[PDB]
Amino acid sequence: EFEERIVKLKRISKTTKGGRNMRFSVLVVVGNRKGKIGYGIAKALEVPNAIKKAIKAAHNSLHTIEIHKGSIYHEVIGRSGASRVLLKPAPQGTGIIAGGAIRAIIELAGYSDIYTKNLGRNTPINMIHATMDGILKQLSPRRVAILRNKNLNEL
RNA sequence: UCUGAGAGUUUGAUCCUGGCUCAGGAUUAACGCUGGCGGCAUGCCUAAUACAUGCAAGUCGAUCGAAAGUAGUAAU
Ligand SMILES: [Mg+2]
Ligand SMILES: [Mg+2]
Ligand SMILES: [Mg+2]
Repeated sequence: EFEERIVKLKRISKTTKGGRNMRFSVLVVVGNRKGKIGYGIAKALEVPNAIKKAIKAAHNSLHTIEIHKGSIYHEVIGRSGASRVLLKPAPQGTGIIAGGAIRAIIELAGYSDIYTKNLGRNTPINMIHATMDGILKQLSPRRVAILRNKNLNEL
């Protein structure tokens, strides 16, 4: 049940020897709401083929996401170009405090309660890149225990 | 035990810097349209401009002389 949702449908174009070639570009986010989510941007002369190619790319590039108590473990800032997205853990009940591309990414990934803020640009592809970078840079509290020879997150 | 949502807009199309605008609240508010009632609360932000009129700090005869009125033949 890999649900998908459309984030942006731009109308890009080039110029030829007389006239303009117009193609639709779609930014699709595919997620199973259990820990797998990817993104795919595709261009085609028509919306259906563009959506098909974007879904194919999103399913080709899937990333693994780990959740702690339905939320993100520690506060992080994802950077990608001029877009910086701040994610912050939330207690169970606040729900998704995200809006737009971040909200799409978080819901399709499976997180329940996240605090988010877009501190930079508002271009959906770069916001998605920053969000994915922030979630991917995350550290589990068992990898750090293995690294520092602590006792499975014990004090 | 706190705790933060964004979008539109420069280009044939894209990224960034960057300004403008909107989505939310609030008032000692005013205006247009309309208008049934009750519980609380507020009501010259301007001319510290000028004011008709009527009220807004008096009380004590158990401090004191006197005076007036009502009763009483008088004293009282
Ligand atoms: Mg020619
Ligand atoms: Mg234009
Ligand atoms: Mg005044």
